[PDB]
Amino acid sequence: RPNRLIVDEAINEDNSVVSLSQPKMDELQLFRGDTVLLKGKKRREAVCIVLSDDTCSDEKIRMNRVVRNNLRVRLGDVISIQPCPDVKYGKRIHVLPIDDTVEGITGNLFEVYLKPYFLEAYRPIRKGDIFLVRGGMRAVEFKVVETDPSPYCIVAPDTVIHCEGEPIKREDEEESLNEVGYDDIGGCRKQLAQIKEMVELPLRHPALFKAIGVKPPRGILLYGPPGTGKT
Amino acid sequence: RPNRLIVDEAINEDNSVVSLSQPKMDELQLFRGDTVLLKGKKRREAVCIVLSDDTCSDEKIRMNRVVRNNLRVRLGDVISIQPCPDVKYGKRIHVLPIDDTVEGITGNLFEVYLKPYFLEAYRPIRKGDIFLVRGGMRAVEFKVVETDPSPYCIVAPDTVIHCEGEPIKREDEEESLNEVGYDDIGGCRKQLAQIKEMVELPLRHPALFKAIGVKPPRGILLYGPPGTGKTLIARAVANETGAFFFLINGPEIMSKLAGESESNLRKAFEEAEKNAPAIIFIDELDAIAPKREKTHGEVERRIVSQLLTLMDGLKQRAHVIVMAATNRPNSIDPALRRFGRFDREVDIGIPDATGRLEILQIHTKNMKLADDVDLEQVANETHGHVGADLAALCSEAALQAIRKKMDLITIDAEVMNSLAVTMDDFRWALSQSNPSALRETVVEVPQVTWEDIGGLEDVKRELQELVQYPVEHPDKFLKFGMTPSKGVLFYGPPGCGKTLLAKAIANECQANFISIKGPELLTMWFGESEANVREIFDKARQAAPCVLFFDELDSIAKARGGGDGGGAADRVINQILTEMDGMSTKKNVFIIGATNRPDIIDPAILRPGRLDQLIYIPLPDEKSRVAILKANLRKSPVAKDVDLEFLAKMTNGFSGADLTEICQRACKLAIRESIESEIRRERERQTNPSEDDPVPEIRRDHFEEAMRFARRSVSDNDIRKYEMFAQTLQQSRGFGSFRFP
Repeated sequence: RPNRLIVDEAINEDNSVVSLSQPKMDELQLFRGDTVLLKGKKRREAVCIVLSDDTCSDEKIRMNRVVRNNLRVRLGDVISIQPCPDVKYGKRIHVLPIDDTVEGITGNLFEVYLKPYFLEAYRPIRKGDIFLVRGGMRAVEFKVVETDPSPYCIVAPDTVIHCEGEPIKREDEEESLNEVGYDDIGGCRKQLAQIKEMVELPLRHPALFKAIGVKPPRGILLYGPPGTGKT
Repeated sequence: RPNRLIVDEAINEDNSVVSLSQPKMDELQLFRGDTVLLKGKKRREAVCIVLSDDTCSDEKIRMNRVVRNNLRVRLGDVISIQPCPDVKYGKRIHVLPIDDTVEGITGNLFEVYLKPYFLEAYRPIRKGDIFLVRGGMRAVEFKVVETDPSPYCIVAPDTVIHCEGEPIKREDEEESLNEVGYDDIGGCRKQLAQIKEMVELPLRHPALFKAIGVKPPRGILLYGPPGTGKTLIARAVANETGAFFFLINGPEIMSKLAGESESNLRKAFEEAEKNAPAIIFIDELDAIAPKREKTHGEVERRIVSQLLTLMDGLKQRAHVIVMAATNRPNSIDPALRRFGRFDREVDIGIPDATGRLEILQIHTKNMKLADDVDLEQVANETHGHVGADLAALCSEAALQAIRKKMDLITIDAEVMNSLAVTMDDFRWALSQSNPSALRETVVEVPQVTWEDIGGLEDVKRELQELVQYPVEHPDKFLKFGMTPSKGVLFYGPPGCGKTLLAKAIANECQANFISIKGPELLTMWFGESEANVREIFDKARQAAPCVLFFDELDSIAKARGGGDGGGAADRVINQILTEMDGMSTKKNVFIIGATNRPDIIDPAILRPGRLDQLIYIPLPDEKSRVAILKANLRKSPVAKDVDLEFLAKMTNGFSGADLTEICQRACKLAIRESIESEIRRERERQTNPSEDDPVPEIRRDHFEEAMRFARRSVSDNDIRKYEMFAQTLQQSRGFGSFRFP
């Protein structure tokens, strides 16, 4: 099924843009825009803007950690990619910051964070999604609790944003974006790739490794001067 | 009784083939491929196919582990063999897999496992037989529930197999095929044979040993670098002899509280006593009983003393053999190497190319491999691998193949059987593999042969008389009053094949070859670690018959000035002399020294009882040069139009190193031309997107160009010096006119 694409790390840092390989969007009938509704592994649907890049493999879809989290998928998982041209310019979207990422923050969060975000770019939004905004040398994750053309919309320049205190407690299923990820690591791309090749198959497919008769790696020894982020 | 035959290890891995010796094959009118019935130890009959081989001994029958298991017999047991021409081509066969061998696999086993089996080959089948099928890199054993012409049947290609799933839980008295055996061990054929001859008789015939009353081997120390499967060797020996196997892990014992370690050791020895005959394997003995200086604590010394006490009390214990593993003999307390303790010693060491090939076959046995794979090449390239390194390499190749296959896809056995590892995967693993024994001393029979040098017939004769005759005809040396010469000294221009000659003589005698290069002697000299010389000889003695080669004995003399004002004596060469004097001629350890500066060699080494013979290895002659060129180009594709004889004739005065340089330069030119032409072709395709190898072989032009860089590293002055040395040695031989009256 062409709609099935394997998740992979993203190059572009936009938390609403997914990238595909050149022989794919045409095959899937998509363009540099063409908001697409990807399907998650927990009945989670995320609408994001499509893009392209040469380095991306034919069967790989590059997505950032935010989309991965709100889709409840991890690297190497397979997601359904299907065009979503039936997108409406929602007028009022009610969002809410998560309490865990706003402690000690005061001021108009919308102006501080949601204003530079959701502006100068027709970002797609899906109800119940979590989107991260980096500003003021902080990172705040906002949960979209309601959109007027439910469950998905596009934030137009005239679109209205709603929020009134009452920070929402993160649910158990959601994983904090501050949790470490491959995007939080730099300077060891080669070594990180080596470790990934070592451990992904044993960890991502434990039942296969138990049923199969190959020897998994047991002890990996990362060395180097302290402060290189081995932990 | 002719029917009685002694079970023996099999060379062909087929569950329905048993090999017989030619005389006994004809004695019992056993025809090739004829069905034969074997009677087990406990009324366990099995039908197999007779094969013929020369290596098989008359009174022994070569049989694999599957047949042995369904016969309930072990190596060295006696079974009755009878021809069974009265075979029936049974149609309906009911078989069922054992659960523990299919724990994880899914899909129709028959379509993926039993379909290749029983196909294109008539496999005799008997009810109750458990037979192993190796596929999908997972070996699965099936138990024959029943057959139509019970109990004996043949699975003809038109037969029918009925399977109802429901894997059978294995019952008692049936040892699992995954249990280690001699077929699961590779790279230690000599050491495994030594351990077998050590322990089989005490273990297989405990009463015959206690009643008879001789000293059994109570302590065996298998030392060698980690990863050589020493625990595997011990477990296989225990399983094949039927002896109870108790494993003591050094770290596990030392991980317990004080008192708990002593209790655990005592309980292990008591359990071994209870289940005698038994083997107690102490893995990582150095963990328990390191050198007395490395055991600071008092509890550690108490544990070592407790182990010594248990080893000494073994005498009261009956038919209990204790095996221990260590990296080196010096890693453990010397008190453990006394008599009544780990006095027997075996050196597993690094596997050789043949050993590495055996290991690769063992590990790549269930693996489905592509046709392009040649494990011989991998074994050749896997220098410095110990066997755990080879297992890791095979696993890495399998994992890379799994990645390359499943990237586009509780497992499909059909997929795994379809999955195949290619030489590309193995070469990638080789690149990504880090051998654990790269700097371990190499002790192996060299693959060099006299043809690689193809010259110096007199030198061949001298080397034969000095190495081959002592080991091949000890009776002749005893008959006359001659003691074999301890060693010889090669001297001559650099790169003239002294190492080649030493390796060739070692190969001819099938003796181990140890090379001690000049950098090693200089490392001992600079570090003042001349004591290591002992180890070297200890290695050679452990590998006798062995050729101990010192590539540059004059390296230290050169390092001090061809001088520094002192005498020719130095610490390292002094230790070499000391070890040579303390070398028993009964051991067939032959010392060969090589030098380009015979003048500066310490005279003490050129004495009777030492490297007394001096052999001049001159620059290769025309025939030797042709042989050297052929040997260098053996691995290279060379166009037939090149006349290596003409090249040898025109390259007079060249050392073997010079000819190797010419050949390598020709290969360089050929490779450069190949790469340039490939770049040209791909560029032409890019510009003209609208094939054959331009240079499949090294042509004449390549050699002609390489000869323009040809060098003569040995000047006529150096040849003059060496010839003057030889003439000085030969002119003193002025008593040839002597004749009796």
